[PDB]
Amino acid sequence: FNLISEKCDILSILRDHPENRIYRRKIEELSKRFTAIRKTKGDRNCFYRALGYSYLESLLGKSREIFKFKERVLQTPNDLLAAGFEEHKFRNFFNAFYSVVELVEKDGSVSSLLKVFNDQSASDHIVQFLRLLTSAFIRNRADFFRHFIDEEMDIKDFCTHEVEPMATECDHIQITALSQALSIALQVEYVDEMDTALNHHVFPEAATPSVYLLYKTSHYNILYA
Ligand SMILES: *CC(=O)NNC(=O)c1ccccc1Cl
Repeated sequence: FNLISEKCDILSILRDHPENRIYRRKIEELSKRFTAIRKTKGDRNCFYRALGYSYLESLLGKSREIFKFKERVLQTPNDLLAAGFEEHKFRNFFNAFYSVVELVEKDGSVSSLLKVFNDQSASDHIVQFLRLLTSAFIRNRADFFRHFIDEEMDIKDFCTHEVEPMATECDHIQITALSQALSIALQVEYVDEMDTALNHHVFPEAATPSVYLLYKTSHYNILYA
């Protein structure tokens, strides 16, 4: 369990910033709304790894929601091809993602899913798939991202340098794009060391979340409501 941990009580993360006044207050506040946490490895891939594990976990035993998600996943090669990715170069990563979706369906256990996301090879193939899909979705909707995010940004260079390569850190744009690309509703709780409110953002604005993430020190951990 070196990539995604066993479930721990929320207050078990006080030990990560001992005698830190503000961290202690915000973690105590968070413990009133959430029961448990899983920790992720800080290797630059933890947003993709955390979202992929937590969303698939949320599908276990839900036969309609699994069917709908599989239908969307089967179309994702078309998104990749429209953005200029070649099938022979994305094949291995798409096959790995489809495989773990089938595991959710056929096996249906937390323990089997956690074993795949802690297998360095399977887990990294899943992350690489999610990175290529994020890049495709941004590229195919370049005018949307320029209009609403940043009129001055270079979309092709940002995707080449800050989305596709393993171990590149995320910002707001990659979170919005992957949420939209897979229709995953997520809530991020923000914990910094400033004497401010514990606060959250929902992706997209409307939504009832499937996934809750804690963001704390360029890092994303998984929360349980
Ligand atoms: C989400 C993710 O992997 N964040 N990365 C880290 O936690 C990290 C990687 C390199 C140096 C420092 C840190 Cl915090």
